[PDB]
Amino acid sequence: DDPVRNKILHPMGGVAFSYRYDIWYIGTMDQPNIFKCKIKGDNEYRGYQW
Amino acid sequence: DDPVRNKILHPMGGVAFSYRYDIWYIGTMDQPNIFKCKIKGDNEYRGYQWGIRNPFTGQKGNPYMSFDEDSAVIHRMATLGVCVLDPTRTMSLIPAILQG
Amino acid sequence: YNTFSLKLLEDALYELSASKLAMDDRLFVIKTGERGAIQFHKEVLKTVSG
Amino acid sequence: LMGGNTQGVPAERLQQGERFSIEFAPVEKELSRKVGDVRFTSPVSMRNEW
Amino acid sequence: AGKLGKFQMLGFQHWKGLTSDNHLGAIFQQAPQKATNLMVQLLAFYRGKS
Amino acid sequence: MVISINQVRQLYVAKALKANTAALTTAGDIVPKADTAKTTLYFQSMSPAGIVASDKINLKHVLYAKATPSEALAHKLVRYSVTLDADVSATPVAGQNYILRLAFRQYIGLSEEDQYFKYGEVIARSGMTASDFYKKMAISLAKNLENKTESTPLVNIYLISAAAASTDVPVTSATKESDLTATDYNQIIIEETEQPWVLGMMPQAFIPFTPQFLTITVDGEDRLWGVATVVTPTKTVPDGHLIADLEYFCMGARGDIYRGMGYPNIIKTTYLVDPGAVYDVLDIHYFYTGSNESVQKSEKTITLVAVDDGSHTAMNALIGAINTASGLTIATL
Amino acid sequence: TTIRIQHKVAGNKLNKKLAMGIPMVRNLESGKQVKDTANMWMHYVDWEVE
Amino acid sequence: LDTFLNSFPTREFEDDNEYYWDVIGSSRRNIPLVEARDENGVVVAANAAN
Ligand SMILES: [Mg+2]
Repeated sequence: DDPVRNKILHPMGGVAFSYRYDIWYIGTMDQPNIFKCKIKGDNEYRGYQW
Repeated sequence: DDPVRNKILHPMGGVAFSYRYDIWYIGTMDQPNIFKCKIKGDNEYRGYQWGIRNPFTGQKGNPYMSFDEDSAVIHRMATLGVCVLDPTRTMSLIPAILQG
Repeated sequence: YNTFSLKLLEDALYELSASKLAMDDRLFVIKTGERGAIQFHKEVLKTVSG
Repeated sequence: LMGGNTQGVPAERLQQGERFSIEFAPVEKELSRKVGDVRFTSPVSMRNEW
Repeated sequence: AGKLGKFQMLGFQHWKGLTSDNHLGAIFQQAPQKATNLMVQLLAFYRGKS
Repeated sequence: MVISINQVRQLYVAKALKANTAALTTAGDIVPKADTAKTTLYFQSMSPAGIVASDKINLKHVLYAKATPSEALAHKLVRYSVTLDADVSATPVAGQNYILRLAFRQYIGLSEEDQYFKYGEVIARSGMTASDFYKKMAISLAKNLENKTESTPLVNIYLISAAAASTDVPVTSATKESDLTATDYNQIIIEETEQPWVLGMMPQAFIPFTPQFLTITVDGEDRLWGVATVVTPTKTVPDGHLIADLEYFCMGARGDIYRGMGYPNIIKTTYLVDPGAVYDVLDIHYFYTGSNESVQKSEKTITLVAVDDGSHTAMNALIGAINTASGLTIATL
Repeated sequence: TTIRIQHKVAGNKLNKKLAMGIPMVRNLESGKQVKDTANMWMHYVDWEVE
Repeated sequence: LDTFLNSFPTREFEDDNEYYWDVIGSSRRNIPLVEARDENGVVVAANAAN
């Protein structure tokens, strides 16, 4: 329902993204069908150029 | 529905102030949104502008006579305040007869 | 309002509750007069009649 | 145009009434230079009498 | 009677008789107070952190 | 309005164009100056207090220089045109109430999340011609919008008759059907209004809205009755209230930045922008780079504002001067 | 995928203090503004970066 | 009426001086568009190609 990111508005009120019907995890997979990928040690690099 | 102050009448029965809907708290604000304001140490004052007799206090002789006439007066004053932080947390739909 | 309608009311209260209130926070208590309670009854009746 | 688009963008979607938002700054893994920045706001006040 | 500084805005003011709040406000002795407990967070259902 | 600075901006008002540094008499008077070598450019401005001169522009470190006609700076006011859906019913059906919802997205705050809803409704009747419907609905919309219980002017209501088709008939909370006598109304127009502006405290901002409709049962099904068609705007807010605040800001780069935080102990700053006047804008970007190891650039902006008659006369002469004086080629707008 | 951010600041902002003529406010992930007691400008840029 | 009012709380002040409270609002924004130009600075009308 976020109105900031969703800009198109429906004739019937609200954002057109609220009228979106999504079925996540159809059936049952032994492992996750969707996951977030990270890397082992640290891929976060900070530096100052002053 | 007090018929004393509310003097305008609705044709479909009664006082047009009863046909009035008010949501005074749209949510919980965690802080009072409507409160009666008062001042500290400077509230109601009272005094008497009298001559020789004071029925109020019951005094018979006056050393400091305000005036000669045999009369007593009593004066009072008060300071008031009332705050509504955000009227956006208040919904009210009113009959038009009560408008202008 | 000249003619009180519950249609307009439910629209306004919902739209408001959507943008400002959680589903667990959309209870609205109305303070009114006995004649307004009757106007309310009349309209809720005209409503379910539909 | 990112995202692999090849046909372009219709003229509509590029008109007076159109609203945008910030997603991210994607960069190379080879010889990456700088991108991005941050943003701020400020509040207001209200008054009453006696 | 005159200006000493280069950016001096105030001059010496003087009055004789019955003193009013207007007097004290015109010589910068009246100020609205700040109610610090009092505060207003604009009510909205924030579809962020979602 | 606080804005983005690449690293700095500066604003000088071109209230009058003078050929010499000697003809600078009145404030606003400005002259562009550059050597015959066309190696450095600067503007001498007649300040109210005295006479100042802009930073010096190396004509080989200029990045972009462009004018603006003040028409790209007038925020256009988007106006909808509400009508009865001829596919549902070209005329009002008697026993149905036609409610209209006006959704406002930035009401008091800055976000789209801060939204606000006014309404307008009419219960139709038998033999209610469409013109009568637009009438009664216009009054209902205006009365609930322009009442004495609104902290801001949200919307403006207009009507249009088939005869004129271009003249917009005003409808406020002070209008009655006794005044709306025509019988050929075709639509309800709904604009957005310009909010209150204070020089450096409340910036130019608007409340954008969308007319949303509610359903009516025509035969046996719920159906929307209206068509919120967007048409070409015809009313704009000029540049005045926008340039003045830009000027108010860009005069802290070379002046007092407090601007009031000690009220009687303030340095009063005089401004040369008249809100209500329309200003074209010339904007030059450029940088300064060191000698041997200080090759890091220092990009700099210099803004110029000249009032705009219909003909862009003040800024077309100013440009002609700068072009002949610096060899640049800035496009006469 | 790779992501980068940058932000420039002037040295004068070091140990800099703010004259709280209006409350200094942070922007939260939700989207709500929150009043802050801090007077350092670095406090706020640090927040907006992350 | 006494009951109506006595349903509300009351807060003390120190004087009859105008008071003011702060009003913090929302942060998340969304920028509109003015126009769009092709690679040659010509503006794209709605009856135009990609
Ligand atoms: Mg209210």
